[PDB]
Amino acid sequence: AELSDQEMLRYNRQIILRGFDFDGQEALKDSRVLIVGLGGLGCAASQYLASAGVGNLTLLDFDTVSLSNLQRQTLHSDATVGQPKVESARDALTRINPHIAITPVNALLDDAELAALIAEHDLVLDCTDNVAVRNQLNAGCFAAKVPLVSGAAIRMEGQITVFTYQDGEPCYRCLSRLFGEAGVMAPLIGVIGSLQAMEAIKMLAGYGKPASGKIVMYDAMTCQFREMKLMRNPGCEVCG
Amino acid sequence: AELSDQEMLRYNRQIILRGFDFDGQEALKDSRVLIVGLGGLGCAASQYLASAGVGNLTLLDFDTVSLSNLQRQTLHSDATVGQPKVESARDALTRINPHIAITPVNALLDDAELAALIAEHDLVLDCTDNVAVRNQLNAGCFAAKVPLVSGAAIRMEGQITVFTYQDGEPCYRCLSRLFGEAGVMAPLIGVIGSLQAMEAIKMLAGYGKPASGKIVMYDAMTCQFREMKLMRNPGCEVCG
Amino acid sequence: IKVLFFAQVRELVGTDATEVAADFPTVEALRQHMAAQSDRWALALEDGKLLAAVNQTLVSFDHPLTDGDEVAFFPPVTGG
Amino acid sequence: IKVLFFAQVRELVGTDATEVAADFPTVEALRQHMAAQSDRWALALEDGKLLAAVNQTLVSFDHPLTDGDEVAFFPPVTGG
Ligand SMILES: *O=P([O])([O])O[C][C]1O[C](N2[C]=NC3=C2N=[C]N=C3[N])[C]([O])[C]1[O]
Ligand SMILES: *O=P([O])([O])O[C][C]1O[C](N2[C]=NC3=C2N=[C]N=C3[N])[C]([O])[C]1[O]
Ligand SMILES: [Zn+2]
Ligand SMILES: [Zn+2]
Repeated sequence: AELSDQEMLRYNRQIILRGFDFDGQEALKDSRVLIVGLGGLGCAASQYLASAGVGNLTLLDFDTVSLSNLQRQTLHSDATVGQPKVESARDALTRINPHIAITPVNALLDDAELAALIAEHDLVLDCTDNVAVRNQLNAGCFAAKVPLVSGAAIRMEGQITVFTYQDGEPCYRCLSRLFGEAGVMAPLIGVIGSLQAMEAIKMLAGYGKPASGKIVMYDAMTCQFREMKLMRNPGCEVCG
Repeated sequence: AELSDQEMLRYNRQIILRGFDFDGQEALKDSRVLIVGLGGLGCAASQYLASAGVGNLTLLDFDTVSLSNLQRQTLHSDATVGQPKVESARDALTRINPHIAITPVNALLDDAELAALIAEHDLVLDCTDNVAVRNQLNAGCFAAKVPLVSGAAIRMEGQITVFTYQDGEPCYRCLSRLFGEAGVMAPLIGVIGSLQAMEAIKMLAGYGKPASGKIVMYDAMTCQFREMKLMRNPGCEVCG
Repeated sequence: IKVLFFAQVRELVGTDATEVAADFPTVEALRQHMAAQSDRWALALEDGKLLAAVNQTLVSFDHPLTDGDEVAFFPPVTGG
Repeated sequence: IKVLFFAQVRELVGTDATEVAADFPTVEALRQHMAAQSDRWALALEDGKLLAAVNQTLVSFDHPLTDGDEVAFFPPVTGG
């Protein structure tokens, strides 16, 4: 990728980070990231993926904006209540950064469709709210070897993992096999969504070390952060 | 405070959190928070303080929006370049939540002025970028016993501390005495700003335990979080 | 045995930790035990709605324990 | 002595940690030593642009150390 003059100025604060530089910025500009769920996590994460300069974002969600979302999904607004979340998000995102290409997909996709879609991106952010789609995303990501930056939040608890799908690395089912409305505090989504954006950028640009092989757990109630190591399960249905 | 019907719906996901409830929501609605710095941290934090329903926010910054800010200060936009950050932020914030009162102050205040201003709020967020104003804020907060939620970010490193100014608790000078352009990755501000919003809400509503007596340090490069305990310095100029 | 409780588990059972004695074989043995202490306990440590790490590493409800073993119970999270 | 290095300190000196020997009295004695290893080291551990914790607690450059002491060097941060 090449950056225009206006881009270099906009992205100056990233460009001058040591091992990031123009190349890292260019890498973001050339990336295609798929963000699944433009709810709380998605809004929080996409806003910075956008601002940061990730050049192509595909926004995938089947749902519309509701009034209750506005407590935390800050890309959306009262004026966008009733609109497809991907559209309200796209409109907000294009204002955060008009240099990026944003493709909204208002649909609930099947596995065949996710396979195509996942393969077409460099990285997927899982910002959904149910294990079914999370497992679907993990399955497609594993198959195609497309890194998945997985975030979750409910109540006062958040978590993040990066799945890079290397040999010997656990997948998301390695985790989800270990288990089988609720409220959610607004800023929690900000923390975890921003962490997703961060890990995504780091992966896309090969900058620093991804949070793979661990669950980073944020206990907002006590402001503590625990990192539990995640091991591959021999008989994981997906990666076993 | 009393919440309208439309408010209860908007804030439902917080209201149904266990020890939060209507009272906690009402507490936010009745709060007056002063956010100093509507740059990266300020944008990230105010957006969720706003969305979350903190009823009165005073935004204080002397600076205008520049193009370089847009890489991370997502409340601002190309269309607001040249405007006072507090104005661009207020306009964005009012759209995030039109139920809250937002008071922009485009000024660089002196100590006499901060004293009045700090005293008039329940809580201050320090989202500045220089130790001079941070110390000023700490001084005024200590004097008035108004909790200060202090965030900092540069490069790939962020930090947060809550100063509640209780007997025996260290103040910010306890920390700043231990020490005496650079880039900054966009999402870093999101993480720390959202953590500020979180700790602020927690303080305002008496919910959970504040991150006082420690520096929470986030190393984005490695996605690690270290919490170093902060002790009061006997001869701290301010709290000694 | 440092058994630690995090987030909602902690909030439900009212303790961040309980130094217990090393009388437990595993993790699904512990959970059972601790769940039987009260409904609050049962809900908090309810199978399916729980995750367990042994010594900073996440394990299935069959990993085993020993004196000097730290065990952490905390919720999985699939919302977002 | 686990001396750990975080964030920019680590990035500058290229190691997350160096198990060293307990031959240091304090913190400002260590810093000096380690800073003299190279300009990279000096910049990273440059006085004024550094913070130190001894055993998970932040200290001034005069706290003292001992075998079993973990020492962490990392940058303060005032930007935002
Ligand atoms: O956690 P939130 O409810 O704030 O956001 C989750 C977001 O994810 C969407 N989602 C769930 N399942 C999906 C999906 N989007 C696209 N495909 C599938 N299968 C949900 O609508 C939310 O906005
Ligand atoms: O760190 P950023 O540069 O992204 O944001 C800091 C923000 O703080 C403002 N600031 C510095 N000093 C201030 C102040 N605002 C109000 N009063 C004082 N003394 C700066 O302009 C930034 O926008
Ligand atoms: Zn697996
Ligand atoms: Zn002090």
